[PDB]
Amino acid sequence: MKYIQTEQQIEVPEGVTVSIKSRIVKVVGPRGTLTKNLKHIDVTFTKVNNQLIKVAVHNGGRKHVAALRTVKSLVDNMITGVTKGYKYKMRYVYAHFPINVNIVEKDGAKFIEVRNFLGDKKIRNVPVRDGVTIEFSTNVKDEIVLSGNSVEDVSQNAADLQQICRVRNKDIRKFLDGIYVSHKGFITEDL
RNA sequence: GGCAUUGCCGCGAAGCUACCAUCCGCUGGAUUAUGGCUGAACGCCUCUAAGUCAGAAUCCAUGCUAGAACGCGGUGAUUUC
Ligand SMILES: [Mg+2]
Ligand SMILES: [Mg+2]
Ligand SMILES: [Mg+2]
Ligand SMILES: [Mg+2]
Ligand SMILES: [Mg+2]
Ligand SMILES: [Mg+2]
Repeated sequence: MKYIQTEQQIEVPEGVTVSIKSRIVKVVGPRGTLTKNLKHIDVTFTKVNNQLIKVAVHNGGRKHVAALRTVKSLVDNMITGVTKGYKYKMRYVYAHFPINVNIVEKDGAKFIEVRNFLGDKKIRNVPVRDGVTIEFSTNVKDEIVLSGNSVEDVSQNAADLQQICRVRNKDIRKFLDGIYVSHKGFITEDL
């Protein structure tokens, strides 16, 4: 249909500064600085009042306007990650063999090490992406917590941990063992 | 010692040679299917549309062979008459 103009609003809270040169977005907040290259989308950013950015697509087709809202969501996630942070809680699930998850170092590289998954003698190692913090939750049995500014990095680190523990050659409806994301929220409570 | 078209027999070094002998046969990246992340379209959802993770005896490299006889480089010496 080639809609004349489509636009989305990105709300900027008080303690956040958004610097957008051509299509490289830098978001600065209390928790840190995030950066995203969006030169692949052909959108136009415009600051309105220092609390509102508008992102627009002119003469855009269906896919172009579909990507506009994706741009808005990505910038919103950047802002949410520098203000509230992102935290993913994963639970270990096993029928018989306890899963042994720890943090080890290889040349100072901070791997999540998984042993005894379904009795395996193989040691699985999932690197920790920079910016992601791993904390093992006390008062909850078999819970690993991944926290960070970038939802992309924390969710991909959690997904790597989940994927490393896929069951092979078994009915997965029965052999349900693995490390599964049980919660995805923010670092700051009740916000 | 000759001849017997290598006269025949045993052993027989060298050379050649046998899964009949011994040794040796490399590790990186990009991918497929697929499973995912974020994420709209479609206020939800969604691996997909933008972006993106992993991933096959695959592919391209590393490695190995040849070296273009009209591809190239470096370097030595270049004729007293
Ligand atoms: Mg079976
Ligand atoms: Mg005679
Ligand atoms: Mg004779
Ligand atoms: Mg999701
Ligand atoms: Mg795509
Ligand atoms: Mg030649």
